[PDB]
Amino acid sequence: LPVEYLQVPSASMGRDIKVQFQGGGPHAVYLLDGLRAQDDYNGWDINTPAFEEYYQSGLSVIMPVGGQSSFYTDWYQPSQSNGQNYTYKWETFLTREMPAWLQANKGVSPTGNAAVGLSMSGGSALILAAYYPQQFPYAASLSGFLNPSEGWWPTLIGLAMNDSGGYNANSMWGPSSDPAWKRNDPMVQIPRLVANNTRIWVYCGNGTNIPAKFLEGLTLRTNQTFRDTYAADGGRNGVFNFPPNGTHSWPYWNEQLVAMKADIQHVLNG
Repeated sequence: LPVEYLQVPSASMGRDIKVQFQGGGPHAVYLLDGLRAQDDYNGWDINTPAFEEYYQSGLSVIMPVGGQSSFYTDWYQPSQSNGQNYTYKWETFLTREMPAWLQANKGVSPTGNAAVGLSMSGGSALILAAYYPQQFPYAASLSGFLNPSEGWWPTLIGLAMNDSGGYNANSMWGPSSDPAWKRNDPMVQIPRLVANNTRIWVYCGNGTNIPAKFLEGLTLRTNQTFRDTYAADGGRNGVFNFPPNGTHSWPYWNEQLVAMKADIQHVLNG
């Protein structure tokens, strides 16, 4: 399997970002990592046969490495508490720096790709497509935070980020009253997804500091109001997968990635 590991400089973050890569076509599936993203390998490669599954799919596969608790967004400032000595700029990296590098050196097109995220990055994928539709006519969110700015979600996200390497949500998007929370809220940005005619794939499995069943109910509720709002707002290009058997884990996230392969091939290469 022709898998490569790349070192892609990021001017905005002042360091090189490692990227796992598999070629196979000009358009690419960007596979974004979960909350506890490591600096050696992307979770998709640690936990799943993703590369092998998309081998000879006509699609390249990109797996950026690093960015624990980053939400693949551009932060306001370095995380204040855990000694981060630079500012996260992952939206800048994914939409400008990395595509530029991959085009010049490998001929991967900066346009007409898929963004696929899970847990932390599920919402990120949708937000990337909302604001960069030419880069991402396709986005998948597998167990993502679909309404990060509302209700319990700013508190829970902040707690999760602290539990994942001590990162501070306030350094990311500000107090929950800051415009940045709504800017990066996929439900709030549904009208953009509808206007861009983004092909979206949303998965919400069963299963899983607060009782499991309270969390489930918040999650179910949020995922249904996203779904309802998408349809109400004129959305006609979504797939919504809520299987009872489905779980919030790599084996079912891989199940969804394999399930969506034909969908992506047809939208990107059809």
